[PDB]
Amino acid sequence: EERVGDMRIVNITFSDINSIKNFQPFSQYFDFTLTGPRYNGNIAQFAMIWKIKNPPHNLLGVFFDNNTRDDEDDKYTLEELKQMGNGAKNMYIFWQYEQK
Amino acid sequence: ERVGDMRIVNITFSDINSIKNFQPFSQYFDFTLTGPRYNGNIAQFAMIWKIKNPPHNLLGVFFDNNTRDDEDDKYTLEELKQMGNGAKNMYIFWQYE
Amino acid sequence: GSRLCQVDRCTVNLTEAKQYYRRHRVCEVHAKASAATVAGVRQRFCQQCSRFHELPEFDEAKRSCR
Ligand SMILES: [Zn+2]
Ligand SMILES: [Zn+2]
Repeated sequence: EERVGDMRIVNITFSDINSIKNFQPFSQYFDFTLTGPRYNGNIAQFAMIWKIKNPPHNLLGVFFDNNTRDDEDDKYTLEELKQMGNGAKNMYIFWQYEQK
Repeated sequence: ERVGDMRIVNITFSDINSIKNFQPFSQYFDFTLTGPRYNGNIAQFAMIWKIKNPPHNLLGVFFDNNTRDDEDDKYTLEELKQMGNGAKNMYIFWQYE
Repeated sequence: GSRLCQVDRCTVNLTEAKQYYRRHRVCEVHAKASAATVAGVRQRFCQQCSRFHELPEFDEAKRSCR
C-alpha cells in the first residue's frame, strides 16, 4: 500500500481523467479512448490498456514505470497488481478525488 | 490520520497547477505566495500563513472550519495537527516525488 | 500490408484495434503467441521491446528478450 520491496506505491489524485491529459510525462502512457481504469503490461505509449478487475469506483489507472507483467482484462484486482511490479521501482496509481 | 474528531486527509498532486481545477480547494489557496501556507479561518484565499520548517513537497494545509492562531513561521505541520480547533477536516496537500 | 498484423499468415486488420496494437502492427493474439512466423522465420513478440525477435533471443518460457 506504500512500498512492496523495492517498489514505491504513489497515489496521485486528480479532479478528473481530463486533468491527467496535462500530466507529463505520464499522459502518453494512458489510452484516453478507453473506458474503465487500466494498467500497463510494459513501457510503450498508450500501453495502459488492461482492464483492472473490480476496480474502486474512483480509480482512474495504474502505471508501472518499468519491466513487464501479465497482461489481461478483468483478471487482476488493484491489490493483486501491487504484487506484480516485477522489478518496477514505482507504481503510480491515479485517483479521482471525491468529497466525503 | 485522526486527531479526535478531526480527519487528517493527505492528498498528493501532480503539481501545484493541478490544484487550480480542484473545487473547493482552489479558491482557498493563494497562488501568488510561494512556500506552503495554512489558513487561520474560512475565507477565499485564506491559506496565507507560512508553515514553519515545512517538509519537502508540502504544498499547503486547509482546515475546513473554525479559526486558529494566524501567524508566519510559528507552527510546524505537526503542531498544526493539534490546531483544528473544531475543524472537521484538515487537508494536507503534497507534491508527488 | 500497412494496416494488417505483420505475422506472415495473419490478415487481421488493425485500423480498429487499440493504438498500442496498430502502432506495433500486431494483433492481440499474435502479441501473446508463443511463436509466429514473421518475415519467414519463427519469432515471438517481445513484451519489453514491443517487437518480434527470433526465438533464440528469449530464455526459457520468457516473453521478453534477455
Ligand atoms: Zn496477427
Ligand atoms: Zn526485446
